[PDB]
Amino acid sequence: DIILGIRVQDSVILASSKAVTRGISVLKDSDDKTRQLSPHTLMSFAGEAGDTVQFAEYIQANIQLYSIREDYELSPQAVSSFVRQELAKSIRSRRPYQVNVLIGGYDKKKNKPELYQIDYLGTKVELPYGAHGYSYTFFLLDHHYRPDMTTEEGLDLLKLCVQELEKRMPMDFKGVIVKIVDKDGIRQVDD
Amino acid sequence: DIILGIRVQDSVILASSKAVTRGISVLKDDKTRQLSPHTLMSFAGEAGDTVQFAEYIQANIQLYSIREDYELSPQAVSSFVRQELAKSIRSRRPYQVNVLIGGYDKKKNKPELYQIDYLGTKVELPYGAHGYSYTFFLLDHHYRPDMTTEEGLDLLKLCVQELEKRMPMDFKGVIVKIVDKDGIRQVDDF
Amino acid sequence: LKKGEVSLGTSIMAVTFKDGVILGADSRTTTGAYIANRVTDKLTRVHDKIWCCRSGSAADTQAIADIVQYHLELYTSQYGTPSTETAASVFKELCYENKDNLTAGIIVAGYDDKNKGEVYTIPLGGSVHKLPYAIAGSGSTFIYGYCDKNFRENMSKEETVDFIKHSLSQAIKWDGSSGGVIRMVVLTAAGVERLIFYPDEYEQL
Amino acid sequence: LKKGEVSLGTSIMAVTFKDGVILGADSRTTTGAYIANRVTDKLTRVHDKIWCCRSGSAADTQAIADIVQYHLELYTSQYGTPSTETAASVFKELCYENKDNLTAGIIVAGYDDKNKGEVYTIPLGGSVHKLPYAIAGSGSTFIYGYCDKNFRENMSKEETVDFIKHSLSQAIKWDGSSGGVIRMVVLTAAGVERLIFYPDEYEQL
Amino acid sequence: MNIVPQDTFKSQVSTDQDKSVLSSAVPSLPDTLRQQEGGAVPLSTQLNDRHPLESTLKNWETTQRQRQMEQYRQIFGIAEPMKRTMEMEIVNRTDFNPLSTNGSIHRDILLNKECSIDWEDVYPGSTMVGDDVHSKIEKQLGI
Amino acid sequence: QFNPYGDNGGTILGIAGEDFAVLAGDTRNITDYSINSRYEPKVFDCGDNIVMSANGFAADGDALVKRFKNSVKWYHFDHNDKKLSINSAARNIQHLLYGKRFFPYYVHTIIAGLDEDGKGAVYSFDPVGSYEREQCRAGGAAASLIMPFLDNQVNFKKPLKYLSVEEVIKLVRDSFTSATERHIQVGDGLEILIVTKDGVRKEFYELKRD
Amino acid sequence: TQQPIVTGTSVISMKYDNGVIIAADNLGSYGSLLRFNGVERLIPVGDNTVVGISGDISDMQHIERLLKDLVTENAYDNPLADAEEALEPSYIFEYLATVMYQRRSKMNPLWNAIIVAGVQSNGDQFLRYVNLLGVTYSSPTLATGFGAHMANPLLRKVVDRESDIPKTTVQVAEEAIVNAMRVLYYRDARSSRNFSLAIIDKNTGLTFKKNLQVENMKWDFAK
Amino acid sequence: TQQPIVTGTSVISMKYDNGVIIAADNLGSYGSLLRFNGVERLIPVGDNTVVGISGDISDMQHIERLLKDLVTENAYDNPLADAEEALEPSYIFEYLATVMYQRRSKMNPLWNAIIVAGVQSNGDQFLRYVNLLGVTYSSPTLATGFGAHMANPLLRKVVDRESDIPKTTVQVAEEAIVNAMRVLYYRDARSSRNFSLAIIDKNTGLTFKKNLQVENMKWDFAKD
Amino acid sequence: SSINGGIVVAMTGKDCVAIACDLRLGKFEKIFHYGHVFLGITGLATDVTTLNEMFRYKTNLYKLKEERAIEPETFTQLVSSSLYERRFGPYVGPVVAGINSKSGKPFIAGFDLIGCIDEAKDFIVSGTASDQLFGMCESLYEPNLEPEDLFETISQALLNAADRDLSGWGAVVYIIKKDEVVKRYLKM
Amino acid sequence: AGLSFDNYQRNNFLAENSHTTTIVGVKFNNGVVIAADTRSTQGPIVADKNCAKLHRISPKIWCAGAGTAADTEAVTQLIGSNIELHSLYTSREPRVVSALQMLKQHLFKYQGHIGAYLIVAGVDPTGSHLFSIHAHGSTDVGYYLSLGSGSLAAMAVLESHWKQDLTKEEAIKLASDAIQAGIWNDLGSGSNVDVCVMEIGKDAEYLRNYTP
Repeated sequence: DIILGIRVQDSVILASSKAVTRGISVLKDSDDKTRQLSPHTLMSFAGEAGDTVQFAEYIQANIQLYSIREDYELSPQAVSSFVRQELAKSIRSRRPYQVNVLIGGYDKKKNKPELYQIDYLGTKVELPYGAHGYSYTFFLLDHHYRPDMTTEEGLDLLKLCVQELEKRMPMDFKGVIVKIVDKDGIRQVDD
Repeated sequence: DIILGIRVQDSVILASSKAVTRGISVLKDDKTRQLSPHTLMSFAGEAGDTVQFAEYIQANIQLYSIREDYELSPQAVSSFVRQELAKSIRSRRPYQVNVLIGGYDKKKNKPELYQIDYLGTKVELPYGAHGYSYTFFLLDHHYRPDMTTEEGLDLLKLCVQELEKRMPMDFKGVIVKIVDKDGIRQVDDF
Repeated sequence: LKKGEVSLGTSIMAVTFKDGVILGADSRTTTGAYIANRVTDKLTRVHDKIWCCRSGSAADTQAIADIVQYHLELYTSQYGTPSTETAASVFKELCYENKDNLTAGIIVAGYDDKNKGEVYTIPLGGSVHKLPYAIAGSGSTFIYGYCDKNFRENMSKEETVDFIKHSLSQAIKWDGSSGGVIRMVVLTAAGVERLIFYPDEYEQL
Repeated sequence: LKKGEVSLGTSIMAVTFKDGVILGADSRTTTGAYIANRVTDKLTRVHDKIWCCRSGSAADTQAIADIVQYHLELYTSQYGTPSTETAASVFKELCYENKDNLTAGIIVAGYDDKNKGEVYTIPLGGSVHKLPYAIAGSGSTFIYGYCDKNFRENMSKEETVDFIKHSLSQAIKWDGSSGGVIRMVVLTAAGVERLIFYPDEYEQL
Repeated sequence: MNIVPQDTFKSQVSTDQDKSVLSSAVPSLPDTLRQQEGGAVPLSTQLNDRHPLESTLKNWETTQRQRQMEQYRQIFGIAEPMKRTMEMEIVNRTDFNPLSTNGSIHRDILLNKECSIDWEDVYPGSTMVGDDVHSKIEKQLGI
Repeated sequence: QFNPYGDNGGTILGIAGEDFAVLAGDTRNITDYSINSRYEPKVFDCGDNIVMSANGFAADGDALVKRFKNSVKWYHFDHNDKKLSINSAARNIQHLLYGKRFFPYYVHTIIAGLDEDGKGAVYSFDPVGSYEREQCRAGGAAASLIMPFLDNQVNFKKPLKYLSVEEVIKLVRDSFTSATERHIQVGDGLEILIVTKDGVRKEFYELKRD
Repeated sequence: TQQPIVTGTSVISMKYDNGVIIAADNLGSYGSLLRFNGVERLIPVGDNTVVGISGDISDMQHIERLLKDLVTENAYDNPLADAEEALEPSYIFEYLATVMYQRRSKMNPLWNAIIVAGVQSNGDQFLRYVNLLGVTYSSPTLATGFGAHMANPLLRKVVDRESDIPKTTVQVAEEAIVNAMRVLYYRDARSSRNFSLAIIDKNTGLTFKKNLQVENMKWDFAK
Repeated sequence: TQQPIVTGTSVISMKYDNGVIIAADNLGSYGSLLRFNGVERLIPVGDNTVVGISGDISDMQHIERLLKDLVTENAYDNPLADAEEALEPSYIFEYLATVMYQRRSKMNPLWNAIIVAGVQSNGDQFLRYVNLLGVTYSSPTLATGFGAHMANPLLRKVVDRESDIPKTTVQVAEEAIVNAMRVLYYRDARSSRNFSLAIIDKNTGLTFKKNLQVENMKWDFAKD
Repeated sequence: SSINGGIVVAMTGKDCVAIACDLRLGKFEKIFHYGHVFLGITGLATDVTTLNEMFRYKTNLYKLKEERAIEPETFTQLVSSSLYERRFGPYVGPVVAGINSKSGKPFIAGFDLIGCIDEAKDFIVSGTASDQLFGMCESLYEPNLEPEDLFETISQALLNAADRDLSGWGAVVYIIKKDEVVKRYLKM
Repeated sequence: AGLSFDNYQRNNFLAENSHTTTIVGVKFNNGVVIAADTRSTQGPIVADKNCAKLHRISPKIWCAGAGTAADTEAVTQLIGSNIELHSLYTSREPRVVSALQMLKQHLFKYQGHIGAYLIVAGVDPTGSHLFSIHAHGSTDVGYYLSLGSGSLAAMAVLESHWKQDLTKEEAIKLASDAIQAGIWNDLGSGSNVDVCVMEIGKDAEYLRNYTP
């Protein structure tokens, strides 16, 4: 369960690895570790099985309800704050569960991309780039990151990071599903 | 840490890892001891005790060969190794150790391979492996008692390719030695 | 017994004599090897002529005693003076129904015009027993045989006073948590009488 | 003590009187709640007029008693009849030098021409105390006050016999590890006398 | 006046604590080849994880004899333990049979074990090095 | 921590014929190395020609049997005294067992009767509820000493279909006698209930403990 | 609760040809200390039932309160409570077993062993045992605690099986019960010399004997 | 030993201008039971030295045996071992401290606290303390156990500094120590009313008082 | 290479014995002979080999000194003593079978890990499970069987045990008479 | 020498890694009787239905044990060898007191690690003796003793019907009845009864399967 998010000048790129289960062989083409919160806000999650998907679907249902009720789209900041509040409320009276969330959006009012990361305790931090899973790659991002990079440069950096992760992984690392959030909405890259 | 042994109809092929100790990176074989001109021993397991045991065994066997002016049979060598290993842990906590002994009995002109675990259970096997958690699938499906040395080398190369498919860059390679009627040789190309 | 509480390690006695009852105790409260309070009045009163002595946990026993005094005030407002049996029953019910949460043991002495003085004991657990005399506490174990060899039915007041004084003096002598002065309450038809005996008097016995 | 090891939950009383010493005990050996032996001879003879009673581990006390008897035989082969002080010293040395591995406690009652009968007590740990009288065991805790109140110096033989009988009867009554018959050994200048008392005798005291 | 053996542990350890198996090349280190203990037995392993009864058994009879000697010294004097020890030493020193480990008859008579059997007697107790007569001669004569 | 469970031993056996069923059990209730009772039945007639037996913790088995009997009584009250089938009873027992999934009964259950067609039927239940229909089932601490005897002296493929009730009774008696000889817990009696279209018949035999 | 504090030891009961006999000693022990003497551990319910309880004394008194409440409620509002509308031993045992199992399932059990003995209206003897786990069983002879290991063989020597019940007179059963109590007093550290006995007979009714002492003690084989 | 079984309560000592005063109660308690009432915990060693031991009774008796052996051996083969060969408190304390430390290093310590008091040959007061771990220290006032928490504050109000020693007389120090013993008897479950006192002076030489009881006890306010 | 554990069954027929042991197929047998005495050891493989070597040593010395082969009862006592020697470091389940050369009576016995002897007049089962196989042997055993009948019974018991839990399961059976010993293999 | 401690650490390592009766003695006016049951069980399974639990130390000194069977047998055999050697050395009939001393000292030497609880009966020229020996080295003297899992029923029977002056036949009957009660009322006891009777001046009489 490894998730990455890179924010470039005009868009946000989110990459997620194929979900696997212990002792179970599955062949499918789907993204079950990512939910589209809104046409311009995407969410990726990684953590314990069961709880994480329930939390993600709960968040998606709440955000869709708000969008229908108000006939308007929430900003990425408001979405991230709501997710943080709900995550803090979830472990209010129970043992905390492992979960890490990357939220990437394109604020139309500010006309700029944004990316946030929330850990299992409910700590929301705005980041230029972020990753979770294997604990290697932060040095590669640091040496090859610029705030004014284009989409193609971000995709090249993501390809380099994916190759580096695959090399260390014992060849069990399958493909990576890549999505781009920008002014035109959310799309998936099949390259 | 994986040690492999294949007994082909007229030879014994022993394969071992190159070198790894703690998190220290070294360039640099320290896992195979030549017990006799026609008998080789490959040891794997805990670092510090296995080397001492192997050196003790090699010293004893060399002393016997010097005294008798004769080469001890691989079966007797295996029995002595098993007895010494059982004696070493008779008054202390056992330590992880696995030994593969490959020899060529000149009196019978037959290759032989033996495996001894940490408690001292000697088993005569056509093929053996330790350190892999499997690899017995290839060693069982594509093994014949009448395989030539080239076929055994090809099977070992397939096993090494399988190993170099789910391991990091730390896997330096495999050191291969062959014991036969002409003695002990080291394989560089394969 | 919850950790860090206060234990009522003491020497409690109650003896029934011809004209009523006498309840006696020591005055030492210790926390480990340190005497926290060397002057303690352990003769708790729950009604005008119904008294009790407590053991176990101080907080639980005090709460139970307060509730019992409340209950007896309600009873007196309704029906009048209760008998010692009713007070013992209330004590037993309170101790038994909460025995999984509270550790408490009570010795109840009482007097009334019908029964003419009675002694009841509720040990840990909640059972009730009616006896001609009762002893309790950590220091009681050293006087058992003595109390079995010097008790007579229908003793006079002075004989009972001397018996209680001697037994409590021995218990104080042989127990580390028993000491100080001896306090005795005499419940008869005449009324309630208080007696205090100092170490220099009972240590010469 | 060790797991599964027999423990000596006895009642031991040694009393010095005008003409010598008397050592008495009960006869019960228990296994927690089941009585393994209803009749036991807990009075161990170390020398002709030097007897003892044991508490703690049974095996350790038996080994110590055997070694002390052997030592006293060796001493007698050289210098004649030993003294109670010598036997107590040997017991104390054996118990103290081995207290890290053996659990043992002894009560020694002796007689000799010089000292005219003496009592020594060696509790757990290996310290020797010379006392006019000594009590030990599980039941001894119930007769501390009684023995303290009813002990006199230079009593007659019958008075000491009655005192020990009453005290041991109370100890048997209040303790679950004390048995039926009472065995007493009287060591005087005339010789060694053995007395036995049955429950139907002392239960009616 | 001990009954159970005491002070059976070692206060200090060293690499040359056994002078009989010292290496000739480096006299400050043990010789593992002549030890014939398997070659993987460091001395440290002999300090931990031992049965709590082995020390009691291996030092039982010695402790009993020492207690007996102490009693003799206390009661009889110094001459009796001195004579007992002298006789035992004379018997032990004059017996040298490299081909057997069984004790002599006179030793058993002195120890009062003429008609006594223990598990030591029933179970008294290949190698390329150090199992010949010459090694025992060197050990006996301090060569 | 209070331990709510226990064990009382005992052995039960259920066999299905072609037109009958047999359920037998040893009538000895024992605690650890002590005999509580030399005659305590563990097989009961639970209504409409259905025999039930829960082996293991005695209190749990008694509670389960009591609950099932009350459920059968209310079933008769609700539906015009309709006869309860063996499969419906099996599902009822499954629900009763699974209703205590997190505080399970410490019993193994066997029931026997006749199916709709009229053949013998035996159902076996694990403590949490899972059940299946079997030709023969042995439960308790003697099954390893009873099943091989039956497999040796009869075939379930002399075929079991051709056996009569007397032969089945004889085989059960012989197997239980052998188990009594070999096993300490088994003995002191054997009660057998036979279910046919005529009803339920009870027989008793004395084993080697009196 | 978690453990008994003041405890009783043993109750022993037997069936004979005309009724049942039960017995139990009068003692409440505080650990190894024999603290309370004069504790009645046999409860006569009705004119034909006797309940013997061994174990925690407080729980025994609670069960006594429950039995008294049951007896009082039986007369509400039956005018024939002394008549054929009395309480059978089977009713009392069923109620007690239900209570014990319900409390066991609630993780707050009553640390007791209960033996219910009596004679039914038709004259059939009733004798059942229940414990803190709710385990119930019947037998011609029953006992609790150390009685279950020592007195039980002595009683079974008399009434070995069901066929021996009609052959056992009341005198034989009473003598066997007295001998078993004597053995228990011999070999039980927590036992007492004083005990109570109850005989329930379909002809003579209920006979309750108190202040019975163990006699014929053999201690002379010492010296 | 692994753990003590029969134990003592406390020993308190202080210095006055002409010597030292030490005191300790007489009681041996078996757990929570006050078993023995004749135990003496003050041992006069030599001519003008007193040793007070608190703790395990068996180890205290062992230490008493050691002190007796030391006294006998010092005078052994020395007919003039009475004026110049008399044992000084410093030597006895050094021996005891060395024994305690060596046994601590053996993992078999003596469960005791030892206070050595006396007057040196040149008239100087000596007062030192050692524990089971072998740690030793000196001070104008010393105490053990509960006396280290209650008796020490009372004694330091009389002798707080080294310059206060010449200002303190024998009567003042004795009264302070008696008051401290009375306070300890007030607020100690394991304490005993009886106690023993020892005054070591450079003029009189020694004064050992036994069978002293706590007097002037105030319990009248308990009437209210 | 796991070879720890196994099953050994010993039975007595009219004037013969039968000792059978499980195999693993996919060279390591658990039955050894020292003349006319057979020993089967189950448990740790290293302990089995050690006991085999030690008993070969002791039997060779016994034959050299006594000038005769050791009897099954004497060998049973020797095995018991050897097992009790390692009281605090005990090794396994040994089974001894044979026929006395003089009396001719069959003899079978079993041992625990510290040499407690259980002499059975009917049969001995040694192994880890020892529950299904024990029941099958109990059901199939009949006293006083002929060597052919005894062989059939023991082979059927082993086959039934094998059926109720493989690809590489085998068995070795010895039918021992006073003058002839027959060794057979079962391949299931 | 002696019992070995080898492979103790190996056994502990394997263990950490998941690699794993009624006897009575009755003393009568001219001798002693010792009786025992004859069932050997390996847990629930009855291994043998007729086993001899009466072992002999000396021709007139017998014993029966419980606990660890191997330890009991080994200790009994060793004490028998020592007793025979002592009798040969002294040319005298062995005494039960000597066997008691040897057993006590041997059991105390191992500090309870040798689990063997014994009832030892015998007759020597000084009289008849009956002792109970615990595994830690403590011995007790009594007139009637019981041992094993069925010892409670046996003790009840013995307490019911014991007198000071008993004949040989009465003692045999009492021992048989105690063993029978243990057999019937205890699951670990069963089968037949073995008896051994020892009088003064007469040979020991050993009756196997006295009551079948």
